[PDB]
Amino acid sequence: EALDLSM
Amino acid sequence: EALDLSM
Amino acid sequence: RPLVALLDGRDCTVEMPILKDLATVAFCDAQSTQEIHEKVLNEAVGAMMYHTITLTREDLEKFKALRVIVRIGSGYDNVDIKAAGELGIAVCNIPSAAVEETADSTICHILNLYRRNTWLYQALREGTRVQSVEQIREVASGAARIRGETLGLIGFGRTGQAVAVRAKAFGFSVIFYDPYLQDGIERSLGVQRVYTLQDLLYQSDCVSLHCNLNEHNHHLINDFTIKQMRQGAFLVNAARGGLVDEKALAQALKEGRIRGAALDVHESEPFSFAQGPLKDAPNLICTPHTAWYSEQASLEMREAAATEIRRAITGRIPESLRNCVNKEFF
Amino acid sequence: RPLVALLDGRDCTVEMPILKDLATVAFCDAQSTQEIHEKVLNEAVGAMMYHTITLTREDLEKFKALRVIVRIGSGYDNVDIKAAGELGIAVCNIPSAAVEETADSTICHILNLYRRNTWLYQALREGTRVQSVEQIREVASGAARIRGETLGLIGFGRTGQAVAVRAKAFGFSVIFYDPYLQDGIERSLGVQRVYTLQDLLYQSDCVSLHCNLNEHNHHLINDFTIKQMRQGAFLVNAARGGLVDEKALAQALKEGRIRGAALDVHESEPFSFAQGPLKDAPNLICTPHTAWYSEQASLEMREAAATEIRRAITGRIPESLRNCVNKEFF
Ligand SMILES: NC(=O)c1ccc[n+]([C@@H]2O[C@H](COP(=O)([O-])OP(=O)(O)OC[C@H]3O[C@@H](n4cnc5c(N)ncnc54)[C@H](O)[C@@H]3O)[C@@H](O)[C@H]2O)c1
Ligand SMILES: NC(=O)c1ccc[n+]([C@@H]2O[C@H](COP(=O)([O-])OP(=O)(O)OC[C@H]3O[C@@H](n4cnc5c(N)ncnc54)[C@H](O)[C@@H]3O)[C@@H](O)[C@H]2O)c1
Repeated sequence: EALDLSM
Repeated sequence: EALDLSM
Repeated sequence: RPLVALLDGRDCTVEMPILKDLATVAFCDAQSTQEIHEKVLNEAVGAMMYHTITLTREDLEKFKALRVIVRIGSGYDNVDIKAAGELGIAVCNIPSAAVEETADSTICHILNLYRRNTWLYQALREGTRVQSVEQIREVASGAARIRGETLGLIGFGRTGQAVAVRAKAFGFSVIFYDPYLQDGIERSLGVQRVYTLQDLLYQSDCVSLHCNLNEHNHHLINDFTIKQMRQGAFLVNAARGGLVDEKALAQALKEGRIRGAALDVHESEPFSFAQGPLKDAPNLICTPHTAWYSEQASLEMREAAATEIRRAITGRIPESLRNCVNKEFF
Repeated sequence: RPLVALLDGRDCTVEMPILKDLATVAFCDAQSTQEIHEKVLNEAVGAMMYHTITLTREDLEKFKALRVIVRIGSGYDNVDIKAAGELGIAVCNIPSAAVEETADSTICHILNLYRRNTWLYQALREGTRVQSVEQIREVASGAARIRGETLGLIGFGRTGQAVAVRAKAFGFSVIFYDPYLQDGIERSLGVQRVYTLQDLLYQSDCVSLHCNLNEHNHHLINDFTIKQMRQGAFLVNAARGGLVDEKALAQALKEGRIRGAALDVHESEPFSFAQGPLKDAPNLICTPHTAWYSEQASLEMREAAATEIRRAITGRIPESLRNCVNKEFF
């Protein structure tokens, strides 16, 4: 899994 | 027109 | 003026100018042979027909004056050409008016399978919203690279050769099976030849039908022979419905054994999505028997057919005929 | 480990194995630039992006640590590459992972226009019953012979050249306009070159777009230039939406000035049949920006992009980069 940096 | 010979 | 009848049609607007001065041109618009005016059975010396009716030996015995049948098209499986010959009736086709049309329509089917343009069109018409790249890959899931795939052609006559010429520049390896050809075409056109149906099906990523329907290839693609195709193969049929067993194909599509299929022809025409063996089959493109059709091709073949009637009426039968297909039985 | 961010995406499953050992890989799933985590703006040294967001000079000024942007794809009109250069940011693309995919998708659009396979599919899905030959010619009305038509290509780079190679075996005459090329490609590939847009449009039966969107070709096809196309021409656009004024095209389609159009790209994505300038336009095929897509091509480009980030992080910028497109401004 990648790092979730979403808004 | 062609001759109509249909049924 | 001898009567010439178009058996399964209405429109005679191309043929009449060519014939009016030699024949009475008439139409029967018959969808079966019981719908033929008995005037035609008694008097007609020439007949024109499409693919939408079939003439058996028993049907041919009913005609009293008929001397020539011209098929407006290339396929003549719908006429018992041996019966016709024995009965004194020459049968002719128009073999080459739509070779490029058919081959372009076929390459279009193959491209529709690999790139999914038709399904993607249908997706958009059903209101699918493809905003994001994850969404693009989702809706286009299955689309595949063509370079390096094997295209296997069953039948390597006019349409089959036209398809090969077009397929090479996409990076397909072309291979064909055609047990009636002599040695040599494969060397001329630089494609590979295999010598059994099984070898063709085993080696092919995409299989395309280009053979005439005959006494020996009914249900050529069937429950047994589909199992010999590669897992996830594509099937294309722009030849004849009777070559493919639709029950077997429905099953193969549903289990995912065949990845997708494109049919221009069907065992029972006209095709409907709402009836018959392929009723709920995934990954199916169908068109309603149009591979041959274009403005120019339809004009070319109707002139050619009318020309052929003109030769039979003014000439000798069958020496005057350009494309008689039953000389052996005549 | 320096942070590398995928700006307008979620999925990082191909890129992570290639990068995990050098970078923290992150995603923003942004649909606009205001949706970018301020951590990314502050810390990210590399960015990956698709075509679904645009970076202006003002957007680029917000990044404090960024050193490289890789476009996962060929077109980079969505980035101000001059601003980026002046700001110390290298920009790269993946120019050749989908050349054959795009060219096959394009040839598929063209064939869909001439042979009407998509519309005929849609006809059958709407319950049209095509029993008779009059009915076949009716539903397929418009399908046209390809041999002898002129295919005019605007842009003759990678995709344009791929299209030409494929189009010849159908019997198209290929002609191209590309004002940025040197003399010679036309002689190499044996096609004809014209030297103005007008000459191309006048001479073409089918026009296909294969140029990058740039400062000087916005609405290249517009109300004025469409009037210079042949009456009943076909238009294909698998390049960029901004090249075509959709208001002008809607009108041309409706009046029958353009016989049919196939768009993979649109001025505003995502495309819907229920909204925008082409709302009720006849003779329109659309696909949702998929010309590039196949299993293999998507894997090839995501590896290539991840590889490019790896070079920028371990190498020199921009000497280590394979496909930097802003060296002139860097
Ligand atoms: N869908 C359409 O609208 C459309 C249009 C044109 C032709 N067709 C059909 O396509 C068929 C082929 O047309 P063509 O002009 O190429 O005909 P053709 O006679 O030039 O080619 C047919 C070839 O099939 C080969 N063949 C016969 N039986 C075979 C078998 N069992 N296995 C493999 N090969 C076999 C023959 O040897 C011949 O080489 C026509 O008979 C017609 O039925 C369909
Ligand atoms: N629909 C899709 O999914 C898809 C996929 C791949 C590429 N594309 C688009 O296609 C465009 C072309 O891609 P390519 O790889 O062939 O790029 P390329 O740079 O190899 O070719 C572009 C060519 O267009 C020419 N050109 C530029 N401005 C022009 C103008 N005003 N008139 C005519 N020719 C002009 C350039 O000189 C160059 O030769 C890309 O920029 C991208 O936007 C779209």
